[PDB]
Amino acid sequence: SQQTRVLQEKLRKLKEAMLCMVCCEEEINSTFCPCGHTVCCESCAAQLQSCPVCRSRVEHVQHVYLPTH
Amino acid sequence: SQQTRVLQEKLRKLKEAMLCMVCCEEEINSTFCPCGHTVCCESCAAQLQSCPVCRSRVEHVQHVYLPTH
Ligand SMILES: [Zn+2]
Ligand SMILES: [Zn+2]
Ligand SMILES: [Zn+2]
Ligand SMILES: [Zn+2]
Repeated sequence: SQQTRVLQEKLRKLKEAMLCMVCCEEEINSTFCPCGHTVCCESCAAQLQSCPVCRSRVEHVQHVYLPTH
Repeated sequence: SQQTRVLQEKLRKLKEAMLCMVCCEEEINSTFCPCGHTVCCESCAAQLQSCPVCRSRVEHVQHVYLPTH
């Protein structure tokens, strides 16, 4: 039905929100500290000196274990 | 259709996995450091001395901004 297409789109948008904002290929699993933006996979987070959301300096990267992983 | 029911269930299960493991009511937005388990809302994470998943000592709590929020 049309509701199947609407639900497929909601699922797609939610799955895309879980993907790294830089590479768009791997699941987000890393937090920039101290700002707390959690938007990258470990490989892109290792290569950024500034947060790509707020531009604050990255003092270190915290790995995050989420239940949805 | 039955396909619509299947997609509704996937969406529901994903949204339920995003809720605090202690209160089951608020969105997960906090990480226990250094272990990295990200399973609680701010209020439930604030008083735990040890991680509820792995029993490691909680040195501090890092707030996380998640794009799925
Ligand atoms: Zn990446
Ligand atoms: Zn930031
Ligand atoms: Zn809670
Ligand atoms: Zn832990």
